[PDB]
Amino acid sequence: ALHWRAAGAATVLLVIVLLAGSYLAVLAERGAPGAQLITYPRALWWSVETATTVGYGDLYPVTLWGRCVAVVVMVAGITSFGLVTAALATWFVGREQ
Amino acid sequence: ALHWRAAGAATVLLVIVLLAGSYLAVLAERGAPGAQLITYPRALWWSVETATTVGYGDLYPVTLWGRCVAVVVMVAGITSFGLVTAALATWFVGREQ
Amino acid sequence: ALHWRAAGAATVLLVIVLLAGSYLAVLAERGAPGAQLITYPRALWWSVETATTVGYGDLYPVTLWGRCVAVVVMVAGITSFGLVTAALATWFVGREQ
Amino acid sequence: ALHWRAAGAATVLLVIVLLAGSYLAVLAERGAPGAQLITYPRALWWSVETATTVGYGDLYPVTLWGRCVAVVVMVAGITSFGLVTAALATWFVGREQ
Ligand SMILES: [K+]
Ligand SMILES: [K+]
Ligand SMILES: [K+]
Repeated sequence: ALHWRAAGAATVLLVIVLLAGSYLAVLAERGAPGAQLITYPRALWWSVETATTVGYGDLYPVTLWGRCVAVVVMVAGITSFGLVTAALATWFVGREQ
Repeated sequence: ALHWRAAGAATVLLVIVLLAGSYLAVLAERGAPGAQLITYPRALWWSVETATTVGYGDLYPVTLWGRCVAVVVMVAGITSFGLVTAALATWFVGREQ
Repeated sequence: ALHWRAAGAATVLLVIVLLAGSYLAVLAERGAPGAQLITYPRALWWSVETATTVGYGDLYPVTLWGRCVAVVVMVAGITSFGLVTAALATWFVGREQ
Repeated sequence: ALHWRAAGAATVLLVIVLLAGSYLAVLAERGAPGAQLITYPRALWWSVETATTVGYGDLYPVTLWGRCVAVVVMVAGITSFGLVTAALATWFVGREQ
């Protein structure tokens, strides 16, 4: 189909974004007055919180670039998740018959 | 129906996730350099904030596992709530006649 | 209509929740080891952040009850806003002709 | 069309809100007991976090007005993003034929 397949697949996109932003924000903060976004195994848990947009505050970028990577990893979530909602929004309309 | 019943019921699923993650993240952090996620009556209020994805920051996991439980209790919310939006999105289309 | 009127009106409901939770969480925290949720003009800005679910962390309840009021003022937002999305989701389908 | 064009365009609205709230919250906090919302290049990253509603906590307004600008820059996001979800919700229904 699409509405049901454009989603199940997109997520496989967000996950890339995560791992992508993770091992990129680090190399953007690793050397500077910034928080623990100086470790790959740390950026991960950050990508996730950011992507889910929960913002624990426990971690965040301070590097101009690191902040960019944040924005990206953000929409990725607001978006990657939106589709899943879209998918469901129609699969509830697919019961109009 | 479905669109209107697949929701009212799913929530009864998220609530399980809460209580589920609550009394699981604790036993994952209870003994370690981590925050108050060392008390069941505390993990709760955390499951909720996390699930609603508000991330007060007042509490969060530091245990690799405790972080997993977080992720889970997270989607549960982004999702459990999405349906409710889906439900409503169609119940507004159910006025096309 | 509905999809377009059930929303514009619901918000007038959330706003009540705000002012409602505001001047209720205070009288729940006002006298205790809790944060500034001890002032009505402060609970407001909290209801808002909470309702929008942004969780600055700058403020939060510590009173068991105050935490309840939080939950409420939370869904109110996840929900009150969901409808508005629902409304829009259909007003985009109302262009199928 | 609309559902697909009312979105791609709205965002160009939120971005204005950002830059708009950015260089406005500052001049509202710049001179007071408030956080770094005293620098334009700082308010930005705040508008974004706020707009995405992630609330890192790293920054927030304390000025009554600065708090207003927050609210605004908030809905702008909850809303500007909602449409995009709406758009997608229908573009999944546009496969009912
Ligand atoms: K959020
Ligand atoms: K948040
Ligand atoms: K926070």
